[PDB]
Amino acid sequence: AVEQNLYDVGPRGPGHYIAISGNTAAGKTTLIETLAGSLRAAGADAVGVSERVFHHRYLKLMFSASADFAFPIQLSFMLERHLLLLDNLVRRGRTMVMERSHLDDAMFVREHVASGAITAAQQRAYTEVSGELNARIPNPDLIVLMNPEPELSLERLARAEAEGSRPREFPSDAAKRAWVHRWYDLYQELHDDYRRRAVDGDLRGTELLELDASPEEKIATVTARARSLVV
Amino acid sequence: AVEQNLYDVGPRGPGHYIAISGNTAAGKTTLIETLAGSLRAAGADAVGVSERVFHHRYLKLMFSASADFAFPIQLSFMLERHLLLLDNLVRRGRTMVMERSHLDDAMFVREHVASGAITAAQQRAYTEVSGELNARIPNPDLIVLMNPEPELSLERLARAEAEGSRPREFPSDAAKRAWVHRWYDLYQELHDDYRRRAVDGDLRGTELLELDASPEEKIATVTARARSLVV
Ligand SMILES: Nc1ccn([C@@H]2S[C@@](O)(CO)[C@@H](O)[C@H]2O)c(=O)n1
Ligand SMILES: Nc1ccn([C@@H]2S[C@@](O)(CO)[C@@H](O)[C@H]2O)c(=O)n1
Repeated sequence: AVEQNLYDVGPRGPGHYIAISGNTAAGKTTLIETLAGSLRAAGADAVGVSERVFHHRYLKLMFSASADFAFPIQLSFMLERHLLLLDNLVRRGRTMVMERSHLDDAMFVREHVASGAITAAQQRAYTEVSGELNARIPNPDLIVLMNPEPELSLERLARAEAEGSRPREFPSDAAKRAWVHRWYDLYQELHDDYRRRAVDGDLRGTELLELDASPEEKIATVTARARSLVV
Repeated sequence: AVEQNLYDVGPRGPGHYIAISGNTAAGKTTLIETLAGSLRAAGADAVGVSERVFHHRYLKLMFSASADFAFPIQLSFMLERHLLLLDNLVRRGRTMVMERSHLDDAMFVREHVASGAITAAQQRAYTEVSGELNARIPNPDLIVLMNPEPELSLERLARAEAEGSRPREFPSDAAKRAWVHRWYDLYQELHDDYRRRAVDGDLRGTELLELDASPEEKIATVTARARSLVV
């Protein structure tokens, strides 16, 4: 994040905002970094921001001590993503390729409300702050719907945990599988919502990209649409 | 903070919570570290937490770009202090000597509301989240009222900035002096409030310590009262 100059408070409209949307529980770091690189090649000051940037040091406690930590850790995801966008995209006019946009955090609170880890009153408070924060951030310019199947997410996650490339964030194998499945199910509904909101809701000025196709064809399609934005 | 093991998510009622309250714009790091050391000497797992632990990387923008950054940076102070207390004090039962408690953050939002940097609607949202967060954190056990005069805060700050021991967080000398004076004035009112709330409000189970006396006498008085808590 220091190499990407994400946290520079020095002097400098907004830049461009590209976001993946889907249950990327094992991450899309290669895709967002390759995409940001292609935008740099075209002349943009572009950075690919993986969710790991927003992992609070207390992240594991959201899953092992959910009734206590899910609310404040969800506030953290929203707040840190907000600040990073407000500084890099809005204030400094940079081009952001995000693993997840500010529109998708509320779904993760909904999951914890349904399990009882976040109370209805906590959710109402979250929604009031989220409304004020999101009103200051532009909608993404290009949203790419990419929701992999849970079995694939879980195979990738299991290999990464076994090889030590990321910590075991969940308190049991079953809890890992359950959270990943709950997020997948919620993302199927959110993606149906996206198709409506892009046509008849608040995203009419945003390009919504859905993918057909090999992984090479998918990267090529996303890159072509993102490059339409580079000035 | 790594030496103090502040961010350990491993396995383990709450511990003890001692807080200074006042316009410590130049910091009370020596006092809180000496006090935490005295509690360690008596056998407590005690740590002194200065406000620098909660300085967001974007802190300077609260003062140079207040209309955009004061709201989310104030959310950050509240949230990070909340999480640190929820983990260290509540979950892990450690003894926390805080430069500032969770009860004092709202005053800093009030300052930005009065200047127009935070809107009334943003403040209402902040208050709703703050109420939910604070309901999960015990009141401090010992609160020490220490509000130095602004001229002293500013002399200390000027020397620290000139010697490079901390960054210049403010966009002009006048803005630094103005914020420090506004915080001092608000803290005089908050300290009047504290004297009422300790007797007839929500702090009746807390020891409120006010200081007469040399700096040596002040440290000795605070240390004696904090040591009454070490088991
Ligand atoms: N608002 C959010 C955003 C992301 N995530 C998790 S945290 C993670 O990146 C760990 O690798 C992955 O599990 C995401 O699903 C969340 O719980 N809440
Ligand atoms: N909720 C809060 C808590 C602390 N502070 C400032 S940040 C500081 O520590 C910089 O050294 C000092 O200026 C404090 O007064 C704030 O602006 N808002």
